Amino acid sequence: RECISIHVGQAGVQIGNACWELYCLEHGIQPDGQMPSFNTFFSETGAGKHVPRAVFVDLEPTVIDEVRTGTYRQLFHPEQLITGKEDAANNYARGHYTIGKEIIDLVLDRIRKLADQCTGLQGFSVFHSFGGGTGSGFTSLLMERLSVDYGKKSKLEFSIYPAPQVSTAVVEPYNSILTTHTTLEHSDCAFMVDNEAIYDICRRNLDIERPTYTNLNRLIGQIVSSITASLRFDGALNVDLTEFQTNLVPYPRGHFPLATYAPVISAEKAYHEQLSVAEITNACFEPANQMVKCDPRHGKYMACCLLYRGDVVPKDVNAAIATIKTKRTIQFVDWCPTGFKVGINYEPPTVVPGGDLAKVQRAVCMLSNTTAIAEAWARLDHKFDLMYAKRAFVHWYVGEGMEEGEFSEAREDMAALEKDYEEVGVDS
Amino acid sequence: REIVHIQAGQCGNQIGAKFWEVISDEHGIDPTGSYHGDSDLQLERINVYYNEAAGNKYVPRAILVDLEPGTMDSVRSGPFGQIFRPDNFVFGQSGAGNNWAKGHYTEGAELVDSVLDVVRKESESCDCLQGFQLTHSLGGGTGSGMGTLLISKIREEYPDRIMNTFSVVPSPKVSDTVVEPYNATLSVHQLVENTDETYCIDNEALYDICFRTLKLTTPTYGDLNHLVSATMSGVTTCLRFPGQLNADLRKLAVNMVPFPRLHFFMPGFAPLTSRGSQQYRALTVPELTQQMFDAKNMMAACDPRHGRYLTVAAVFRGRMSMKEVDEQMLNVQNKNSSYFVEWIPNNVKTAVCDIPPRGLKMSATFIGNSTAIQELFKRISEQFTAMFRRKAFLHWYTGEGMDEMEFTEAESNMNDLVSEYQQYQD
Amino acid sequence: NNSNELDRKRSDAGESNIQVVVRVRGQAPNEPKRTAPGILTTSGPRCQQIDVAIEAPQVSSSSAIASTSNLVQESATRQKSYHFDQVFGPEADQGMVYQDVVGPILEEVMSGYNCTIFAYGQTGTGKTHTMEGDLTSQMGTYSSEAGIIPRSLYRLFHTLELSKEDYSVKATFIELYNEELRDLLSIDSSTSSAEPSSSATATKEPQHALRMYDDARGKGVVIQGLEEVALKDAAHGLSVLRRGSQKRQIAATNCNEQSSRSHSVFTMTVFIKDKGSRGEDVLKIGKLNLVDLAGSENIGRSGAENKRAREAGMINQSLLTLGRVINALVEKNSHIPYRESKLTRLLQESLGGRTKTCIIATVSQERANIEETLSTLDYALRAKSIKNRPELNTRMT
Ligand SMILES: CC(=O)O[C@H]1C(=O)[C@@]2(C)[C@H]([C@H](OC(=O)c3ccccc3)[C@]3(O)C[C@H](OC(=O)[C@H](O)[C@@H](NC(=O)c4ccccc4)c4ccccc4)C(C)=C1C3(C)C)[C@]1(OC(C)=O)CO[C@@H]1C[C@@H]2O
Ligand SMILES: Nc1nc2c(ncn2[C@@H]2O[C@H](COP(=O)(O)OP(=O)(O)OP(=O)(O)O)[C@@H](O)[C@H]2O)c(=O)[nH]1
Ligand SMILES: Nc1ncnc2c1ncn2[C@@H]1O[C@H](COP(=O)(O)OP(=O)(O)NP(=O)(O)O)[C@@H](O)[C@H]1O
Ligand SMILES: Nc1nc2c(ncn2[C@@H]2O[C@H](COP(=O)(O)OP(=O)(O)O)[C@@H](O)[C@H]2O)c(=O)[nH]1
Ligand SMILES: [Mg+2]
Ligand SMILES: [Mg+2]
Repeated sequence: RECISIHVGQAGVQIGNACWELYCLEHGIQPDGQMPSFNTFFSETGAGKHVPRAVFVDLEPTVIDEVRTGTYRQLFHPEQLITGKEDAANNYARGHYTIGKEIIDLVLDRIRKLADQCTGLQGFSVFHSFGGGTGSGFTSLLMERLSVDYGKKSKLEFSIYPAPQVSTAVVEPYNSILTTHTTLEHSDCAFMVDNEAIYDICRRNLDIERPTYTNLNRLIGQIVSSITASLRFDGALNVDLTEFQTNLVPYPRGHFPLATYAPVISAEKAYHEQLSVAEITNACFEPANQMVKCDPRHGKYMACCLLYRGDVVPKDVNAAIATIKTKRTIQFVDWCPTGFKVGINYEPPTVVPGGDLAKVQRAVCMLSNTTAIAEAWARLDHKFDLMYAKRAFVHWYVGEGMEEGEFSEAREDMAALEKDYEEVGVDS
Repeated sequence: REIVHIQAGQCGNQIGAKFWEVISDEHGIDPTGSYHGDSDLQLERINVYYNEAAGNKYVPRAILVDLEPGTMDSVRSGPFGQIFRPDNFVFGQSGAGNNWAKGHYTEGAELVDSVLDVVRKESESCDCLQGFQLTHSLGGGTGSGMGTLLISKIREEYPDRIMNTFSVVPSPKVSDTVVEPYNATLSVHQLVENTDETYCIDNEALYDICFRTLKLTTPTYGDLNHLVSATMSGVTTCLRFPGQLNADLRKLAVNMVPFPRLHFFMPGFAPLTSRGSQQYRALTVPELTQQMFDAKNMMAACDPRHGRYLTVAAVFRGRMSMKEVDEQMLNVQNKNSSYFVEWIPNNVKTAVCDIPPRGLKMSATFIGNSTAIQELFKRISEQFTAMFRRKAFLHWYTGEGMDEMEFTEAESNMNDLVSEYQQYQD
Repeated sequence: NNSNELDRKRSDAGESNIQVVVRVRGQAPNEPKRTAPGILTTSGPRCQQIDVAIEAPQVSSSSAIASTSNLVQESATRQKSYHFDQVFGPEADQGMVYQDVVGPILEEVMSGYNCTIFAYGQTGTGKTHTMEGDLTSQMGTYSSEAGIIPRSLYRLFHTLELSKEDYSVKATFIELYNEELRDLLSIDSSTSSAEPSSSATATKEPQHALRMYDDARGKGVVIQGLEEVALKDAAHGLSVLRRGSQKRQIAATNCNEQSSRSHSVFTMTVFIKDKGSRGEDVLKIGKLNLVDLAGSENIGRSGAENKRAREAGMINQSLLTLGRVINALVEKNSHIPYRESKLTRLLQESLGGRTKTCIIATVSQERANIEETLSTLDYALRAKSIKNRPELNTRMT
């Protein structure tokens, strides 16, 4: 009944710095391990000074030396503090094959140190990127090996997705095409998070034009604390991750949900507002709070899972269930009859010390499905197609053995995958 | 993880001499050998340039190559020369005549193994080799001759390391020699096929930059190079120091090089302003991106607005905010989309370091690649054709005896070199 | 009295462009042991036909909820029908590919036509076997039927002796190992494991003029310095070419241990002289640049080591820069960048140059190696529109 974290790449390591800070805030945990009364991400020492069940992967020495010399360094154990010699330097080819074969036998060894400790392991999550070569290559190697090692667990991926307008490196579409096709081959569930619409939340819900990668991920980190950390706790109708396998995803490969978070309240907006149930349920169906550049009106709704926080009465929700069914402009699918899975737990979300959001009595992490992402799938693909036409930036990965037959493979079957979102509302 | 430095030439030895003056200022460094910094990042990532033994000294990873005594004598006689140790100064007592056909060919050959062993003295003692930094000339012979012969050997020693060099483009405006279009054109024959990259810095713009855009009086070699020395140190900051978007030099080698022959680049410094203009200016993210578009702040004498940008690196220094950073970068992309290339959608690569250099609170480093950097080549190549018709002063090199089959081919190198920007220019 | 007699203009830049030959992997002591039992036969997906020279691979077409590669087929069809000039298979013998490709060219290059032969395909496929081959089971192998080297060397003492003219056999073997140039026809006394003297005078020797000599008389023609031609009066002296084949760098990989690691440019020069009936001596010089290539190693599939990594990548970089020539030739771009790879500077002579050449497509037969063949079918489909202009060679008085 436990769960593991994995931090791959410069993106995925920095995600957990706010996530585990919230997880220390889940139980009042100081940098020693002080907590009363819980084992999901936790092993326990003799002193009761609990340790995370996390995996640190850095081919640089750089990013972990921020962590294991800064704060919260005593909670992480040098069992977990697994760094490397040299980065792939945004190379999918070196992150997968060349530099990836160097530290992989140490990290898999730490799994047998820790997955042996798990009393009935539920699964794990993987934190990585789509653009960085550590977060793309090492993800492509490890997830295939974990399918060999644990083919009967949960393979979650909370994967940052690049904007088709705001990008930081050139080969970011050139990375994720080769990455995700082998990821669709193996992974259980993969998310997409775009900082494009997170900036839209920073300016229209947070109303602040000055973000850091902390506050761009504390928003993401507050989701994951509501995704899984509440599932050990008991509310009205508690859910676990096994109630999403054939349930959330009605097919073997449709496993790409869309996560929203409705109450995003700057601290002054506690008084031009009076929160209720039906307000934030309507706030879940804004195209301006999708957290990814997408518009659900042009797509459909195959599923909609309402995962709640705090003081929630279901009879009040049954109004808000029946509300948006009546207030729809959604073009609901033909194949799902009505299935809108209800998740109501007890705990309100927690206030980040030094954060931006306000103390709300209730919070929704809504997982939905659409073909609006199938457009936003193809938008980064059109960035990828023009580089292959000129055959630019091609000498870095052929020199580590990545063939052009992969690019007719990975792109065209990703383009074939985008055609399979269209196959939702065809036969009726 | 460690970066090796080589210096050559009457300029590049002094250009490098100004550079470690900056790096000593970077970390709180005594000339004698004691630590006087206070930042932990000065102390935590020592190993990128530095070497340690016993003796309470600062002992360099600096191998310095010359054939003149009095150049590096005056380096040693001046300050930041006693910051070296005399286990490094490998040189000869023979005038090269400022000739490419001697330092590459005859007189440098008497000094090859006395340098490459000292390379092996360092590279075998290095923990993790990552950088082979070279600083030299392309106008004289010690910089051009002795520079190219090392790259024929160190790449043979290390085929899988990073070969960067800071090669000074000659200026048609201000010079004293005559055979200046020989030291460049013949160095091109080796810098293309054996270096992973090189920069293209010309004094011809630098006389305009310090005088006009910085409001100074006389462009001095102590300050024309001081402008270069800050842009030298700005390259590998995210390698050295922590950043949100830590970009490797190999990442900089990946994303700025779509084709492995177009590895010619141009630096750019973002607060290029005078002294009195501080009280007439606030310093912002649009203020730093303002000089991305400026033609005069291009340190090579090239109009960026003539050609079109191939790739652009934005290397930032300071506590910034990304939505301000990314959108202002996006605003410039929306402003001058005609000055870019189409098949690269993300025309500008960002790179954010978390610490600005001291004295500044916001700083950045423009590193662009445009289709008008080829212009400085067409100055020297047509000169090189004019030197070939009369074969004027060929009686300094005919005794050396470098072939015409070399010299037709260095132009044939140059003809294929320039004209392929213009495939993808328009 | 008079009608119009309308006329049309011409283009003499050349229509004799290129030959594209597809001889693939096949008949071995080991390969039909495993391909035909268990998997479908000699062209399982591919459907070999030789007359129209068409071939069309597939995979199993099923309703995939994420549609895989090669699900482009229909109710009953063949797809990606890459027809070529002549496609050959396992039954193509050494004399058969001689009879169609090599032999009738070897009577056309006797008068001054020039050629360049190279192969292209996936690693471990038979690039070495097509070029080098092996001498057959004879008590005396009197230049027996083998790869394209000794069988043309059999023709070398045949048709230059059938001409009964003043000929001069000239052969120079140059390695291309990590884009360097190494002779193996040399004395190689520094190469072999020998003991230098106690007073060492030459422990290293840079001597060969290994630099390109651009003459710019025509365009594309390659000149190097200090080449060592081979003058043999019979086929017994061909064992020093076997010494070059012996000392050529090979690799022991998981994909293939018989795969050669490096590759070589081995030129031919049949310096044949005879006087014409006008009173004019005719320097008939044919050139047959017998260039073997190494394998496009899937380095993740072989699982190579660190010393094998920079070897396999630069082989892959050589084949990648080769493909950088192919798209530039067919789009007709102005400054085709030969100058990155020196092998492409060696391929200035026929890729965009003047004289003839051919391409060999030794590609794999396995079902897991079909999209690997597509990276070769990427450039084999592009291989046709390569502009050339052949010419003979003579001597003026
Ligand atoms: C009153 C005062 O202190 O003023 C500043 C200053 O205002 C200005 C004018 C400085 C000044 O620099 C110059 O005038 C200059 C001229 C030629 C070549 C190089 C510099 C300054 O010298 C430069 C210097 O800048 C730095 O210290 C940077 O960190 C810089 N460091 C050095 O160049 C340096 C070298 C040796 C010893 C001490 C400093 C740097 C920047 C990037 C990467 C590495 C280093 C400082 C504080 C100033 C003065 C003194 C006027 C400027 O330059 C730099 C490089 O910061 C010119 O454009 C900026 C704008 C600055 O505002
Ligand atoms: N939202 C968010 N995105 C990030 C963050 N850090 C990196 N990214 C994204 O990740 C991409 C690059 O991936 P990185 O994780 O930085 O690089 P990597 O995975 O370590 O692999 P390398 O490129 O070799 O360093 C960038 O384009 C960003 O879009 C972060 O802190 N927050
Ligand atoms: N068409 C064919 N006819 C006969 N034998 C073949 C044929 N194709 C493959 N073989 C056999 O398959 C073996 C394996 O091929 P091999 O030459 O070792 O690899 P490769 O493709 O040449 N690699 P490389 O040497 O790196 O270029 C050869 O030695 C032949 O014995
Ligand atoms: N910026 C700068 N350029 C210099 C300096 N000294 C020489 N140069 C330039 O260097 C070039 C000549 O090369 P040089 O290094 O002097 O000769 P070498 O020793 O034979 O390489 C010319 O373009 C000069 O303008 C100097 O101190 N500063
Ligand atoms: Mg990384
Ligand atoms: Mg073979």
